[PDB]
Amino acid sequence: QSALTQPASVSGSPGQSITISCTGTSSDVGGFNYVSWFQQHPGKAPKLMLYDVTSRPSGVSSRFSGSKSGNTASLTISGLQAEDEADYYCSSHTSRGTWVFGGGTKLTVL
Amino acid sequence: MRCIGISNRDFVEGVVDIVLEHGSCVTTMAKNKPTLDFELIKTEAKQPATLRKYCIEAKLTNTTTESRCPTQGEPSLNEEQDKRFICKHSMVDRGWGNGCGLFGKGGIVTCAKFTCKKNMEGKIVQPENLEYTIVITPHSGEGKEIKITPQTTEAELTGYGTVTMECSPRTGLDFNEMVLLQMEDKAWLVHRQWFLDLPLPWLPGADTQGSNWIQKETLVTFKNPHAKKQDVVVLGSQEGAMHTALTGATEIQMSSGNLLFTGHLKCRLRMDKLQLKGMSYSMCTGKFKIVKEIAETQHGTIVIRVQYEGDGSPCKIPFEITDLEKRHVLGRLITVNPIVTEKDSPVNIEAEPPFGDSYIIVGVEPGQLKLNWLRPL
Amino acid sequence: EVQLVESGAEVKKPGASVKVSCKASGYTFTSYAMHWVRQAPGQRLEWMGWINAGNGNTKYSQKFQDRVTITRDTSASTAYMELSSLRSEDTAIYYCARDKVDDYGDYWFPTLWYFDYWGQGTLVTVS
Ligand SMILES: *[C@@H]1O[C@H](CO)[C@@H](O)[C@H](O)[C@H]1NC(C)=O
Repeated sequence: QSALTQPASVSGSPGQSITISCTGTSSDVGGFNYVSWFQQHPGKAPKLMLYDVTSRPSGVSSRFSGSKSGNTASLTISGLQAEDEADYYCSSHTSRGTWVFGGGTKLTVL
Repeated sequence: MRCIGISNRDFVEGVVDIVLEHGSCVTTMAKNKPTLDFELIKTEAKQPATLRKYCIEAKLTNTTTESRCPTQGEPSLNEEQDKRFICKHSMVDRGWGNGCGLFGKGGIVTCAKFTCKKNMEGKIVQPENLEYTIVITPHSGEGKEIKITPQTTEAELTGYGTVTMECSPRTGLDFNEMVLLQMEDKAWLVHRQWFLDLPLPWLPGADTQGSNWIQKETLVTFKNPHAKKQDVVVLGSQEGAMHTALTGATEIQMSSGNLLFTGHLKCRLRMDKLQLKGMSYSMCTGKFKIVKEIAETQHGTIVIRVQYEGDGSPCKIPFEITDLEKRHVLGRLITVNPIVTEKDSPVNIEAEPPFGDSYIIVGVEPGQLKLNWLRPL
Repeated sequence: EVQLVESGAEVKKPGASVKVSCKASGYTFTSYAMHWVRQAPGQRLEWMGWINAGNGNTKYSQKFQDRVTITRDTSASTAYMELSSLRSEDTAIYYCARDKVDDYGDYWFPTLWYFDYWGQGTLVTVS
């Protein structure tokens, strides 16, 4: 059983904005800013896309945005580019000092 | 006969009252009565009930933690209701840096499985539990093992009669104000309040489980000096710390569970039922041979081993302490009325010689034994 | 720069034991905690536990508490994870991912950017 509620798959037209949700509890997403997003293209290892909800690493495109309301965090990719068709996973550090992941979302560029 | 060798020997003149302590020996003498030797061997307490079990060495395992951001209440663990763990709540600096939306003190809770490595058990002793083992061996030169509890005995000694022993079990300790603190191997007798006031984790004597330790906080100190981290720390083995605390305390030589003591007594006996063996016997008309040569004891007395060579077999030994001219007696016998039970069996004779030079006689004129002894002072 | 390289592919029969290495390069290994995450075939990521490379301290997931054992080699910049009594469920790609430890060497709270760098992976096949 997945600890974080993530949608199965998402599809969007090239150049348009789309949002991926991540539902948690008061003991992980609801209580702490420790929220991260990972991009995983088939075969490759996961790549840290967003951390501390909003923040993003150095070699990461500024199209990717982060949001958080109550126990729900959102990944927003404004302007869909070609090499976006990948698997996205949200993660959180719990109150108990452990790490939880989401189901995952398959993004389709169409 | 056993007291010959022991330096702690007391001589009692009968008709009486004797004082039996550990290591000490008592030799009783009465006219026309056999000489007796009394010794306290074991002052053990039978079945001791445990009062309290103290933990002297401990260890921390299975560390778990939960934390909250500021203004989100105190955290909770499932280990908090488990009394096998030492649990402690605290406060730590929180903010943007450690995933908190607000800056302030965030509540943290830590739980750790306290386990006991080495322990000790102070037991309960009632005066009624004490089993005194008094041995009575008549001075013959060839012995019943009598047990006495505070709740008189007729010590029947084979071929002599009976001893009418009645003892006062007051050594001097009040076993209500006292605790028998056993520790791994060694044991001590300490005061009640002192024992109950010890700052160590404990379990009731009744406890078998050996897990839910009270006062675990004595051995475990929780330190949070910079509001960053809450740390656990055991205080290490209190074994040596305890030994120093129990210096003046009365030690107990316990041997595998059962606890043996260093006793004391104020016994009273009656020589009325005692009779001297071999009174209807002849004299030994043959010759003797010194098995073991004359030796002065730690006390003024002298011992001697001899073997009868004649055909007299059960007969009385002609023993006399006299001068060079055989004129008169001077000393007295400790092994009263010596007897050769079997000629091929040797016989030990304790006697008190007079001060200065004297002569010890063993047997009659043909093959007679003439031995000079000079007694100091 | 930073390169996390775990051992090659390994095939193991059920009930056996797997040991997977993870060599850290291009950074100070001793001042980082190595995390272990398993990727099931076409499924969600599972956090297994961590090892503070400094002191050697570990924290394991309840799911793997008495099956997984994480170790470290300070002298060879390698992090090892041993999984005992393996089942058909354990058929997954195993990933190692770093995270910085506090300046004092302690690891109460992680750093905002937790899995900034990962390893290539290791497919453990259960036959
Ligand atoms: C406690 O910790 C030990 C490791 O020291 C581990 O093997 C065991 O599974 C843990 N027990 C529980 C109940 O978590």
